[PDB]
Parts: sequence; structure tokens; C-alpha cells
Amino acid sequence: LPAPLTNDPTAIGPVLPFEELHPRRYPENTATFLTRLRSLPSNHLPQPTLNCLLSAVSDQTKVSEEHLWESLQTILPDSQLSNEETNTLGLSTEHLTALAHLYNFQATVYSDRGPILFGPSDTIKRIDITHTTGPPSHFSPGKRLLGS
Amino acid sequence: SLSTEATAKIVSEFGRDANDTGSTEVQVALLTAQINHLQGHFSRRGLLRMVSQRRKLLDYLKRKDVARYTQLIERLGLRR
Repeated sequence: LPAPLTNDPTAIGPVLPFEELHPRRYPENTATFLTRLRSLPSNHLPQPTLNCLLSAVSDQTKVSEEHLWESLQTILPDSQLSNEETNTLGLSTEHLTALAHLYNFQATVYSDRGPILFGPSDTIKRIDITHTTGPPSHFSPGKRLLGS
Repeated sequence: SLSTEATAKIVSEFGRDANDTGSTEVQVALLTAQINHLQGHFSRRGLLRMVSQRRKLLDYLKRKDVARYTQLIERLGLRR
């Protein structure tokens, strides 16, 4: 079990897969990442410097980055929102899954190696987000396909 | 849920007097006792519901008076 997560003051209860705490119809091997129930209210963390996942989702949902970020703070413990990883490498498809649950959409992520689904299927809203390793590793709104 | 006796004891501890049931502190403390009871058996839905409501009450209090919020969460040991 992730030690920072098990000592996170904003969290309560056992460490469990996201989908166990927030059951939806998630694609296989997504929503399996470990987390805990959010207990304490928002600390109003600064938006991440590396925030283009939020910008990409914002473009697609018409929800401001600030609102997306405050929403994440209602469901994930702070240790999962502000840490060494987020500050150096940015947000991840785990955050995307959390947003997809909160805002009831399913995202198709058009990665360098093809489209990947993240978010609950028991939804109507659909969004498109592109990811590339680049460099730099970058999310953006819309579709992208590669091949020969 | 909570017996009338348990409820009364919590109101006494966290409220101004027995009639102070508008107090956010009291409401949060009552939920906490139920939440702790529920984990004591471990209705995962009931647990989420209470944690969620409590979080929103805490948010309400934190926005009004950070110092009261801080004192309350320490008294209840909500920081693990």
C-alpha cells in the first residue's frame, strides 16, 4: 500500500481500487488504481503548473480548469493531486478517470499507439483527447491517428 | 442509529447546551460517531453517504471560520 496515501490526513478508510469506492462501468484495467475515500473538504490547492490535461478536458466539456480541479479535490486525497509526480510529469489518465466519473463522460484518448478509453461507459457525454509522448509529453483536445 | 443517550452526550460535548443542534460542530460530531460505528463492523453506501455529508458540513464550517474548523477536526481526530 502507498505509504503517503495511508498517512494522508484528507483521506479516510482502507486503500482500495478507485472502481471499488466509486463503482461504475469502467473499461478493464482502468479505475483499478489505488485510492481512499476523501474525508476532509477542499484545501484549494493551486492548479498544477503542468495542467494541460485539465485544459484538454476543459475544451471538451466547457467546464473551467479551476472547476475541474476543485472537483478532483472532492474525490481524491490531496496526496494524489499534489506530489512529486504531478509537479514534474503532470496529471495522468487516473485523474482523467476521476474527472470522467465526476462529470459523467467517457474519454477516448488518442495516444501515439492508438485510441484508449477512460471513464465510465454508463454515460452519454463523450470527449476526445489526444496524448503524445512528444516530447514533451502532452495532452490536447481532439483526435489524432497514426499509421502506415 | 445513535441512541438518545449517545446523541445527548455528543450534543453536550460539542454544543453550547442541549438545545444547540444548529451547531455544525455537533452535526459533524454526530456523523463522526456513526461513521466510526460503521467502520467498527467492517452498507458501504451508508458509509460513503455520511462521509460525504460530513465533508460538506466541514466545508461549510471551514469557509465560515477556519479556526473553528481546525479545532473541530483535531478534537475528533479526523487527521488520522
